[PDB]
Amino acid sequence: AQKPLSDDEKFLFVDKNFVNNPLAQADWSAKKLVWVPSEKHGFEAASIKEEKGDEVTVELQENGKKVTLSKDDIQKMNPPKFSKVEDMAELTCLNEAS
Repeated sequence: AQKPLSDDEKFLFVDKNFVNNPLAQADWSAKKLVWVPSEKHGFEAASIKEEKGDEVTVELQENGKKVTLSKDDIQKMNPPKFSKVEDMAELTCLNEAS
């Protein structure tokens, strides 16, 4: 995006030059990726396995932990595309996790 930064500039502007990769864009196929409540991370990414409407057996794609969790808990994921940007605007999912 812009001129990359010095030691001083690096603290002025965010490192605007973000990047793009096939793996996170191939992984999109797991559209049931949702963010899930956590003490330690705030939130992490898990996936919807069996939709009980208001519950879903969600399963973590970290520990593999099947946690039947509610639709209202499960906070629809935000891909790295908007990472740590210049304004607090550009994040598509304006959400708690993000």
